[PDB]
Amino acid sequence: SPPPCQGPIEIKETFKYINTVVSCLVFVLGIIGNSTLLYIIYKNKCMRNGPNILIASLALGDLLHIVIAIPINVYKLLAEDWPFGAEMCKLVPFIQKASVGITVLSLCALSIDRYRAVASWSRIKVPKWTAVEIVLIWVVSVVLAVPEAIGFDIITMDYKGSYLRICLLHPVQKTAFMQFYATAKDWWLFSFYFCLPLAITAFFYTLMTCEMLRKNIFEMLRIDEGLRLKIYKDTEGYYTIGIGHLLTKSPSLNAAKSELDKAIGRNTNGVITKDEAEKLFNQDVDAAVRGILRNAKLKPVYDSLDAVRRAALINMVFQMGETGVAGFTNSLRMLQQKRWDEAAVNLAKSRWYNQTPNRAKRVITTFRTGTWDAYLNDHLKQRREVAKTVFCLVLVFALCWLPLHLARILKLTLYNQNDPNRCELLSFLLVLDYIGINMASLNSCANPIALYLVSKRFKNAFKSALCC
Amino acid sequence: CSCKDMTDKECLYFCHQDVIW
Repeated sequence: SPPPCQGPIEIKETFKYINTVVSCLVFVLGIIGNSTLLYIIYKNKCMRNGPNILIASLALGDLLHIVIAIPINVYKLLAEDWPFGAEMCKLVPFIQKASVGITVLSLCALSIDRYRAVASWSRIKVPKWTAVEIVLIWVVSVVLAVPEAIGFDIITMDYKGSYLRICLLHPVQKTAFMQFYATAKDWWLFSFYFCLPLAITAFFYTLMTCEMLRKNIFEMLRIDEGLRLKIYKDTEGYYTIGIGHLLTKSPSLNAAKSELDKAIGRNTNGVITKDEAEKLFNQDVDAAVRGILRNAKLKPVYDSLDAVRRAALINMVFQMGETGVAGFTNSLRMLQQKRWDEAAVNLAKSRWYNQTPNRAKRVITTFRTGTWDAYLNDHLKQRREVAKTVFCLVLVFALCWLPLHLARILKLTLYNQNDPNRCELLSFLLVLDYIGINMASLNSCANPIALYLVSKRFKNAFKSALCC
Repeated sequence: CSCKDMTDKECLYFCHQDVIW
């Protein structure tokens, strides 16, 4: 019923050579990297307890994935006919997808653990239940990768004059569930093993970054302004509370209690909590941000800046009126053009600097360096570093595993049995699959190295680890 | 890989040459 091809199924020898080189390099480098990670974790008995066990599980998944995926695909590219038997035809995809699941789940859980270790307002602590979590990860991985070991089989055929022994997921199946699995395996993999953890870790990372922004601006304004839980009359002669939250310009302390209760949602009697002050400060921050974007003098400057410099500008808009910050047309010009040091020297000459030198110096340092170094302590900074490293790792994953999934999706979406010259697309997909294997093994190889990349602790570990 | 049915020999030869995934 389907006509044959005038064009053959072929792979150019140039791609064969270059891809074998790439695959061999990836294999050796990944073996070495994951083995060294495991060795330094094994010799590190003091840090054996902690989140290091998730690194151990991730490296184990990486090493297993490399060991199973690289040589068999090298052989499939070279010998183009395999003698290992239906035992291996069922065994290989099983362990392969099990290792894929181990890697995915362990990396996602590491990123979630890093979101947990940085945040506040948490539980008691991580200590013990994460090992049961490792058992769950490996068990769910092995269970999910079972339809692979059930549906694969070896078939033979006489093709254009040759007796071929093909190992594949059988296009016809005994179970009705296995038929649906053969139909939608690529969709299942693309959703669960790629889209799901990518989106979950992206949600967690966005949550973490917003939480960090709020807590850091709270720390900054606490240091610069001051935290008072009881009503007081500020310098300009008006009642306020919290972190400089004006209640009313009218001289009635009772009419100020009225507005305070109207804001907090309870009978306060002029006294609030540290966390209620934090919620009110978040409300004030959001109100300032919304007002700034309605000021044509301040809106493009705000839209130009990053998060930390936005927070410094919000600090300034807290201290002085919105029009007061609008009165800095020169320094705002320099900040919008990202001329940091010149804006610093121009702000250090203002009246605002001379009246409030401490706050001015810290805000100007924030503008120049673009960091929270003036306010926060080093524990928070190391936590941020580690979290951002793990997130960059999930990004490396999401970009390395995309081509293989996309090649499978293209095979599912564009193949038409009736086309005579479809074998062009077939050879194309062959090259794409042999490239996607390399990309996946490259991610699972660079996990330890890319962890070394943007983390000082793992840079030190990579420096020290040598022979044994 | 897989194919829709066994009637297509070209996709079978593909999965003979294809990677194992």
